[PDB]
Order: sequence, then structure tokens, then C-alpha cells
Amino acid sequence: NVIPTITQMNLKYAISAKNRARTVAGVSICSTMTNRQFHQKLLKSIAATRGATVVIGTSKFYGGWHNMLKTVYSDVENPHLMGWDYPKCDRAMPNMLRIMASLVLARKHTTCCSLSHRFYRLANECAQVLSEMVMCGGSLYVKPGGTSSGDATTAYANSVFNICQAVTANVNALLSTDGNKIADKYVRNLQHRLYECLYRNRDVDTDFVNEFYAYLRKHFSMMILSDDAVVCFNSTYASQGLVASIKNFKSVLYYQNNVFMSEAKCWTETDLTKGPHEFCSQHTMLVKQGDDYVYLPYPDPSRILGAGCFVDDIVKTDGTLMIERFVSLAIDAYPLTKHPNQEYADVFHLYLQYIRKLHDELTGHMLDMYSVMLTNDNTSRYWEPEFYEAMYTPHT
Amino acid sequence: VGACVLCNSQTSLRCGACIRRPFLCCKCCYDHVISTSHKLVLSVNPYVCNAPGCDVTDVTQLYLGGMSYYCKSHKPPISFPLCANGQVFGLYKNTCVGSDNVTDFNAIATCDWTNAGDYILANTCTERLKLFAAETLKATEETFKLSYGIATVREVLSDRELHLSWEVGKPRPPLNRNYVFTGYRVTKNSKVQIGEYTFEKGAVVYRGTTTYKLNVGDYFVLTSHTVMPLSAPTLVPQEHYVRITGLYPTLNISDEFSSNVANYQKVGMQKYSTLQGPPGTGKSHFAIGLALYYPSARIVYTACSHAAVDALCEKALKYLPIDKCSRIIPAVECFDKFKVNSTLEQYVFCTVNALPETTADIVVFDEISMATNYDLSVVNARLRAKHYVYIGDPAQLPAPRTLLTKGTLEPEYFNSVCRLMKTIGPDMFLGTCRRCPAEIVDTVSALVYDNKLKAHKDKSAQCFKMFYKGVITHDVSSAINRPQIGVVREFLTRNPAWRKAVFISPYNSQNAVASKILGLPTQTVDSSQGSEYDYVIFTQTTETAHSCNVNRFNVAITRAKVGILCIMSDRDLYDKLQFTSLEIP
Amino acid sequence: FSSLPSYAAFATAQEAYEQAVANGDSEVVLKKLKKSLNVAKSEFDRDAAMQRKLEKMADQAMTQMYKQARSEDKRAKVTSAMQTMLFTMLRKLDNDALNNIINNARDGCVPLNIIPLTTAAKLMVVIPDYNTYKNTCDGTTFTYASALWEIQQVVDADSKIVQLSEISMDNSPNLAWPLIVTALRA
Amino acid sequence: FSSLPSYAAFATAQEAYEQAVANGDSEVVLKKLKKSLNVAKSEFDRDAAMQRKLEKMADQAMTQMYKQARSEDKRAKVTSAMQTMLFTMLRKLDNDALNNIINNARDGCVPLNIIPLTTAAKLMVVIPDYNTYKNTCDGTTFTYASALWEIQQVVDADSKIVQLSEISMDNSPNLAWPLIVTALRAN
RNA sequence: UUAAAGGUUUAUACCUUCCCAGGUAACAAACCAACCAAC
Ligand SMILES: [Zn+2]
Ligand SMILES: [Zn+2]
Ligand SMILES: [Zn+2]
Repeated sequence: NVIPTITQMNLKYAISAKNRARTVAGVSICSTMTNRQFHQKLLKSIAATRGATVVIGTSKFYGGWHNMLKTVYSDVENPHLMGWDYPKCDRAMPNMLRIMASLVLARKHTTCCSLSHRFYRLANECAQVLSEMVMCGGSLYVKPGGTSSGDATTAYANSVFNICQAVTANVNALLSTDGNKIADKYVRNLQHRLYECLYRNRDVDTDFVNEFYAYLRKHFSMMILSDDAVVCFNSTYASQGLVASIKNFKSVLYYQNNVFMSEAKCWTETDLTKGPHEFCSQHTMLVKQGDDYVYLPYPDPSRILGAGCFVDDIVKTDGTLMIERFVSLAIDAYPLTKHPNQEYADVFHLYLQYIRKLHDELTGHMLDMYSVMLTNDNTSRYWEPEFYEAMYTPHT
Repeated sequence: VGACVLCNSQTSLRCGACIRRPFLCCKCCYDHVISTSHKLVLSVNPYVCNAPGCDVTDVTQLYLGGMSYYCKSHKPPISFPLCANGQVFGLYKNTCVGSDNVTDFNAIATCDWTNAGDYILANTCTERLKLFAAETLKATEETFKLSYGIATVREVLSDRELHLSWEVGKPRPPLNRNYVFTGYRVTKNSKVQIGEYTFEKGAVVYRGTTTYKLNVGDYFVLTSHTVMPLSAPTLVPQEHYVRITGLYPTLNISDEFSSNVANYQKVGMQKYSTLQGPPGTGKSHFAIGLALYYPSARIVYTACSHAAVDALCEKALKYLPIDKCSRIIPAVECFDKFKVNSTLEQYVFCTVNALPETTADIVVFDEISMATNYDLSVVNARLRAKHYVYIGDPAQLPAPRTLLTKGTLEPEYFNSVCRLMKTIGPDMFLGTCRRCPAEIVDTVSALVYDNKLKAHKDKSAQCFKMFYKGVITHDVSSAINRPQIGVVREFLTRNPAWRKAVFISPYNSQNAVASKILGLPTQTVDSSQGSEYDYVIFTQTTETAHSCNVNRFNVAITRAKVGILCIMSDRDLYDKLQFTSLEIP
Repeated sequence: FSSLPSYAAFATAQEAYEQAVANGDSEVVLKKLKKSLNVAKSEFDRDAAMQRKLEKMADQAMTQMYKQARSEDKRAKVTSAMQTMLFTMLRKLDNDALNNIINNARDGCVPLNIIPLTTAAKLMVVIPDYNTYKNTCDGTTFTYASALWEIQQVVDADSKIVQLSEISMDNSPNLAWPLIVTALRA
Repeated sequence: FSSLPSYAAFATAQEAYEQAVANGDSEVVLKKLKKSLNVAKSEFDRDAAMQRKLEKMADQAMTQMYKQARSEDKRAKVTSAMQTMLFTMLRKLDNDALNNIINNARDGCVPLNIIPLTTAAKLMVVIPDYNTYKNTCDGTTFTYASALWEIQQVVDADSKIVQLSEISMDNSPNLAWPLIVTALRAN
């Protein structure tokens, strides 16, 4: 059966660098239950796998960032790094690609569900997370399409869509090359058979699918997380037009997403000893720790200082009531100590000194007035760098 | 978080069953729970067992564990009892002094306010305990007003006469002007006010402030209001100066105002001054006189009731600039000849419960005998002034105490100001009485005024007294003496000139019967204060303590300007009455 | 953990065992003085364990509660703390354009609408008396918000017009005093 | 743990122990005396450790079934709320202008989006500016959805009443301008 | 320096095993609550 539902439209209240009133979707409960009883088991495996292309569920602490970056560098010949971002992923994604993502997610029910069950589950999904009826300010409106951020499988569907766009860009880059000039016989035969498998075959050829997947994994290595991606690619093949460049991404976005992408969202890196320029809003820096060169992520210091200075509730304005609030910020801001720029490390040192001052202030309101002392000794480590240095050391 | 009522020590423990929830220090709270029936302890969270389905609310059975409070049955293994070692665990435990004796606080917080002893403890305890006693007495009165049933208009027999059906299972309040009701209009899902009303026996004769066309459905309840906490004392500390401080007397004064010039200077010699004014002495004449005597001083005139402050405005309008005067009215028809709600004006007129937060050169309290420690404390929290002038009279009536049933409240227990002037004497005194003839003045001077009250008029030879018990009949909440009324009727036939008199009695039912029999205007003694008439006829109607109140009787027979007739049932007051006696016809 | 009675018991046991060891008495007799000695720590290192846990329950119970006496008090006084902080920072800023209107508004002069930034729009100000009229307006000019505004209109509180030369000090009371003034940015 | 039977055995063994210890017979006699109490301290052990660990599980059972009862009452409350909400929102259905259009369907199925279009008896237009007001909601009566509607009430963003005479071109800048105009379907 | 081995229970001492109690430390798993970051 089909169960149409209503998803409310809530308005968020958070810190940001641009004045847009971001909104979120309060989806109903029936859809939540029935979508859980599918994708709980579908996605708990995705979130618990290490070393795959999709890096959802992998932490950056205890050497996770270094492992991810070394995995994405897995045997590329002339490596260059490239990154891009979709301008409006949620509000401009066509319905066909969302249906495709849902189908490849439901591909795992070959045993427990017959064809009718799969079709009706797909119909329920299309009815309540694709073209549902949204209640925005006490009135019901029809949703044209896109995706509803706030459902169970938003990030995983976004990852599927990202991989689909990347593969489409690679296919377009390969098929549009002259072909008479390709000097490698294997690549020319690959192009010939790719055309045959696209526009001359009605059935799937698993052998060539495996071959092309191996080719892409060898020459175009991806790291995907929702709508963010970092790719290491063979520079020579990209220059020759045998793998997808950035203009191939732009053309694909233009003709398959109704969106024109500019250079404000994409970047390239010719030296891979610096790591990605940006991934999940964290910059990567190659530091030395314990006779080894590792990659550490540091954030934009303005973000940390703004989080320190501006607060959501007024209770958070008083330091003594929220000290773990500053411990977490110091944990996030520790990697700034290694930056060549001095002020970046001054941020972390200032946070430590403020934590010490907050602890002393908390002790004073107590001893003086209601005579009691709670200094303890587990607090003394909160203003020493060892507690934070241990967070970026690979031993857990 | 607050301050311990007995120690001023910082504390967070509030006695849970104690109505005003006073802050009690750990030792004080421990004694208050161990010496009374108060067993609920309120802190930041209650010290109530947070186990599901438990009713344990006594702190002496509670143990702290993990991050919560449990009863012994539900407690975890590791804990220490919340009530141990002569103190209750809580905020500010180390900073705690305790009190040697907790008897007065326990007596006030446990009394039902039905005995004169409760009021004597309330007006003779410490200032902080005085404030707590005022708070709990007003709260108890407010809750007791809710104990009365709902009266709903069943039938409108005519105008000024109604038919009321009363709520079952609840008492009906006494039907007198001391019980002010309020109507409510039936709506779709709620109720809306239709004004304030008073009721009297007929059917029931109703007198509303605003006339209406009420029909079947309207109901009346005694309006209650939230009881606010107190911080300021009933009296600011006494200060005596060598010169007039913060004031500048005028160099030109009129002979209307010369008699009080010396008293106007004494007002400047002390922080606060207590003034006693006999009937017809010029209490309004004096208080408005302080305004012209100190023209540049900013003076706030305050009083408990709307009536007195308006009468001050009426006398102020006669002597003070209309542009510099203001009448503050909360969002009852009152004075409307001054600009309304102008706090920053030089001369501000307002009542106790509506005064704004401001400062002034002088603050004038009128009608202090009807004032309580609550009204004394509230205004001092609202007004900070260089000089303070209390005007009133112990020999006049107090504010009614509905809950009081046992004993009589002496004037020195009405409030703090009445206590001082009844013990240390009034700071000033006006010895001239201008309204009544000498015979009433001489009678009331000996009775209550230490023979200090002097008359301005001579003997009028129209002050007449008769000793007549009659027959006393009682209705639901009052008394009637028809033979006493019948004597007055016979007096009127033989003395037709006395039909311009005003009938006064301590009972509303007596007034209701006399109004239909005699036709004279009728006034209760409590409502007659502040008025005057040429002739009055007074019927005691009983020998009860209500009728024999030496403050009331002073108020009763002193509303006459020329002559008086007093039909007396009490022999004691009859002998004290220096009037010409008659034989019963 | 010193002020307990079974501390005195442990001290007696320790003294007895010290005597036994310093004397070298026997083999089973000192076992009796270590029989009733190592058990003395089984009713000491226990009863001094629950109580030592109880104390840290206390210091930190007294803590989850000062910070609620504090949290629930701090969100109940926002309206004055925010305002005082605002004016403290505004005074610390030390800008002439802000200070001019701060002083004008503290004594007499409040505008009736947002001060416009363009060189065209209208400004309406309330002048309560002549004293401020001296300080601010001089002839056909009006200095306010550190800018020059030419007057186009002045009307009294009774909505009647008034001219720009009558205004003086001999018609001191012959003018209603809450004058309102309209001006245009120069 | 005092009303347990083993307390009596422990007490009587200890009483005999102290009596004969004050008597002080001999080791050959006190051996049984100090072994009987040593096994009585072991009995009270067993049964006292077989009891105080069941008071925890009984308490846990009481709390658990307290919680389950609370849940079962909340379920009934929410059931009643949902059913009464359905029944009170059904009573606005206008069950005569909706039955006619339903009966004309070939199968009885009609799209949802045409139910309020042809049956609802109140229209609320939201207007961002005066120019859009001119082309859509001009005058006291207008037409929409192939029907004629007549204006009754107009409010601004602050939900305060606006008369139809105030909506001019020059007076427009003095209005909060998501104007909500509500009207009834006229016949 | 005092024939030999074997026999029994009891007392003592040691060692070993099991069981029952009391405390300390660790490890993990669950539950509950507050906080921070990312899309
Ligand atoms: Zn109490
Ligand atoms: Zn105390
Ligand atoms: Zn309990």
C-alpha cells in the first residue's frame, strides 16, 4: 500500500558565515519506522566499514585522517588532487537520479522481498520523501522534487548520486576523445567496447563492467562523504583526455543537473605532500609526531573563536557552568599548534589559559562563600597539552 | 536562593508545607521541621523521593544518592541521610548561625490567624518576622476568601434587588460592604468582569459600582489577588536632626496655616513623624499644609483606600496648583481632576497597592489606623523619602480582620506606627476639635484621648442619650433591635427637626430595618469615618464587643456637627456619655 | 580517616604488633597479634571506604546544585544585565556620532523615526524645551547625529505651525514646548 | 536482616561461646565451641546472601511494571486524542458540495488537489505588494478557480484589520505587506 | 647416639584443592544525562 505523509518545515538557528536562513525537514513517524526497518540494516554496515570509497562513519581522531588520506592515494601513477562541490545539491537534484539511488539501495533485498514488495517500498519512498506535501507556516504546499534533508538515508543517497556523477563525467570524457590519436591499444579497445556496451547492447555485460570498474579504480581514486568528494587522478591521462577533468564535471552538471558550477566550489592540487585543500571544512597539514610524518586536520580559527564568543542560550554565556564546552573546543583546536602562522597556535594556548582561569573562578565562588573545595586532580590535565595530544596519536 | 528569615544567613531551604515558603537555614529548617507539622523541604528541587509511585515527602526519611533523593525503601546502597547531625543538607550549609529560640516563627507560621495572640506576636516580633507574619496573614485571608461559595444570579426581581443561588458545600460570606464581590458574564468558553458589587439583605439588595442590566447567569465571587513578597521594613530607622534636612520652609505663610508651622518644622527635624488627628481637627488641613509650607518639596500623598486619597486631592485642589498635582490610577471611579498617571509630577497622589517606584522629598501617610504592616512595608519599598509623615488615629477604627474571632485587637497592635504612638506617644498632636460640640468632645476626650482633646465649639444642648435594652434579633450575619428603632421613631414624632439626622449603627441589618421604618439616610460606623452630618441618631443594637469597641464608639457618635441622639444598650458607655439623659416613653 | 573509633582499635593493634616484632616473642602468639590485626583493616579499610565515597558524593552534589541555583537565576535577570552591558560597551566605543545622540536622548531630544543615511530623506525630532533648542538648532541649520540638517518645518505639540524667528525668549511661555522639528540631510 | 531464623542460631552459639569463654574450660572443650560458631557464621552467610540480592530484583520488577502501566495509560490517552481529532475535523467537511463531485467520478477516485478547489467555502490570498494586489484581488469582488468570490476581511502581517480604502498606490509604503485577504465563495 | 617397618584417631604446623563471605584494582557491556564538531 501507499501511505502519503506530511513533513514539517522547521527553521534552524545556528552559527554560520553567510546570511541564509537554512531550514530542515521534520518528517513524520510512520515513514521513520518503515524506512528504519530497511535501511537500519542496510546502512549500519556502511557506517562500520573501513577502507572503502564511502568514508561515512570513519572518525578523524586516533589517526583516522591519515589512514583515509593514505587510502585515497592508493597507487596512482602521476597523482594530482581535485575537489568540487555541487551548488544546490538538495534543491536541484533531478527525480531520476534520486530514484536511481533508491533502486541501488534496495538492490540488497534480492532474497527477503519479491518484486511487488520492492516496487511498493519504492512507491512509498517516492510518495513521502520525494514529492510529499510540506507544511510551511500553517499551510500545505506541494514539493516539486529534490531531496528532503532530515530523512533516514539522505547522506547515503547523496553519496550514490555523487558517485554516479563522477562515473558519468569519466564516461563522457572517454567517449568524446578523438580516438585516432590515442596511442595505447588497450585504451582504444576500451573506448570501442564502451561505445558497444552503451549504444549497442540491451543486456548487462558483467565482464566489461568489472574491467571498467578496475580501470576507474586504478586511474581515478575517489573519497566520498555525502556531497563532498576528494579525488586523486593520473595527471597524464587527464591531460590526454582519457579520464575526467574538471570541465568534464562542469559540462555534466550543466546538462544533467540544470546547474552551472563555477570555480568558487572546485580546486586542484599539484603537490600531494600538502593533502587536500579542503574536505569537510578541515584543512590538512603534514606534521611530524613520534618519528613519523602524519596528516592532521585543523579548522578555520575564526570558526573556533566565534563558537567561543557567541552562544545559543544565555546560560552558556557564564563560563563556570560550561567548562566541557571549552574542553571540546580545545580538543578541536589543538592541531593549530603546528601551523607556521603564530596566531593559529596562540588560539589554542589562549583556550588552555581560559580553561585554567575558569577552573580557578569556579573554585573561588565555592571556598570563599559556602566553604567547600572541589579542585581534585583529574581537572589539572585539562590545561595540559598531553590530554589533547593523545587525541591525534594512533593507539585506539 | 534567599536569606534565612531568622538568621539572615544565605539559604535555599524553604519550609514546604509553610504557606509563604520562607527561607530557613539548615539548623533553623531542622528545628522548624522537628518542632512543627511542616515536613516538606523545598530546595532547588524538592527533597522528595524521585522513585516512581512514591509519596514520601518528609525530609527526615530521605537519603541522597547518585544524583538524586530517595526514600529508605527506594534508596541506593551508598548515601547519607538528608536530615542528620542537627541540620538538613543543602545550599550554604557551612555558613549557618542558627537561632536560640524558634518559638515565635513557629507560632506565626502555624497559627490560623483566629486569635488575638497571633496578631500580638505578629506586631511584637522582630522586623523580619513582622514581615513574614504580614505576608502569611494576607495570604491566609486571600485563601479564606476563596473558601466562600459562588453566588449566581438566578432571578432579577427588579432593579437594585436580585435573587441569588449559592454554591452547595461551601459557606456563604456575610452580606455587608466589607465583602466586595465581582460579577462575571457567561461567555462561550470563559468569563469576563462586569464590575465590583456589594450585597445586602432584602431577596438581596445589590449596589454595584457600574450600573448594568444583568440577567440570569451572572455570578459573584470575592476577588483575590496574588500576595507579593516583602523586603522593606514596616518602619525605616529613626533619625533625629538638629536642623530641617532636605526641606526649605517658606518665608510667608497664612494664618490658616500658622498653627501647624511649629509642627511643620518638627517634620523636618526627624526622619519620620507620627501624627494623631482627632475628628474634625484638620488632618487634611495639616497634610496639604506641609505642601505650601515647603513649596519646593516633592510630596507623595498615599492612603490605603481610594476614598481618602481623593479627599486629599479634594483638599489639595483647594490649596495646591492643579498643574503640579497628579492622580495615579491603576489600569472604581476616583478623583479625575488631576492629570492621570504622572509619576514625575511634584505632587503625586496614589494608593498603597498602586504606588510607582519613585523618590520624593516628603511622603504623607494618611488614615494610618486602617493601615497594616503590609501596607507600611510595601510603600517604603516603593518610596524613598527624606521625611516621612504618618497621620492617623488610634481611637479610630482599624482595617477589619475577618479571620479574627477570639479577643479584641488593641490599637497598639494595628501596625508599627500605631504601636509606637500608643507607647511612645505621637510625635505631634493637634488639640483642637472643630466639628463636634463640647459635650461629644469632652466625652471622647476622657474615653480615649487622655482628656487631651479640646473642643472649638461650645455646648450645643442637643446631645441626648437614652438607656434602652430593647429586643435583639439576629439574622445570618448581623443583629437587629427593632424596639430601639421604635424608640427613635417615637423620638422623631415628638422632635420633627431630627428628621434631617443620619442613622448610624454598628450593624447593616439594623440600618436596613431603620431605613424602611425611619426614612433617614443610613451609614455603618466603619463606612461613616471621614464624613460628617449636622445631626445623627445612634443605636448600639447590642452589648457585644463589636458594638462596645471604644475605637468604634469614638467614631460612631462623632459624625454629628450640632446634635446627637444615642439609644444605648451598654451601661458602661452610657454612663461615660456626658449627654442629657431621657426617660423611656 | 583519623577521627573514627576503629582507628583507635587499629592503633592498639599496630602497637601490639610492633611490640611483638621488636620482642621476637613466638610463632603462633604473634600470629594472634596479626590475626586480630589484618582483620582490623577489614573493618577499617571498609568503613573508611563507603564514607570516603560519600564525601565526594557531597562535594559534587553541592556542585550540580550551585550551578542550577546559578543557571535558573541567570536566565531570570536577562533584561537588566543585557542593557547594562550594552551601555557599558557603547560608552567604551567612544564615537562622537553615537555620543551626541546618547546625550541628546538622555536629556531631551529623541527622534521619531530611524535616522536616514541618504542625503534626501526626512528626519523628525522632538524638542522638549528651549534650552535644548539653543544647543542643537542655530538658525536654519540643525546639528544632530554629527551631521547638518536644514529645517523645513517646526510645529508645536498642539499640531499648530510656528515660524523660525518668533522662537525666542520673550514668547518664552507663548510657545507650547514639546516642539517637533522636521529636517532634511544636507 | 534480623527476623531471619539463622540469627537465632548465631545468637545462641555466641551466647554459649561467651559463657564458656568467661568460664574458660580448655582448648579440648572450646574446639567444638569455636567450630560451631564458625559454621553458624557460615549459615547465616548463605541465607543472608540468598536474601538481600532478591530485594533488588523485586524492586526492579516493581519499577518495570510501574513503567509498563504508565506506558499503557499514555497509549489510551493518545488513542482517544487521535480519534477525537479525526471526528472533529470530519464535521467541517461540507458533506453536500463534496458528495456531488465524488459521485461524478467514473471509479469514485478523484485527485486530492481538486477537493479544496471545487468544494471549499473560504479563500485566503496572500499578497506581497500593491502591484500584485491590483491584478489579483482588486475591488470588493473578484474571480478565481472559475468561481466568483466576495471580500469580507483583510489583515496585515500584524493581524490587524485594514479597510479596503487604505490600499492605494501612495499609501502602500505605510502597510505591512504580506496582506492576507479572506473571502467567501458567493453564489 | 638409641633395631626396623606397619597400625589407628586426636592436637599442632605447613602446603594443596574446593566452597562461602569482605575489601582494592582492572576490563567490557548496558542504561541514563549534559556538551562539542561535520554534512
Ligand atoms: Zn513553615
Ligand atoms: Zn536560621
Ligand atoms: Zn520512595
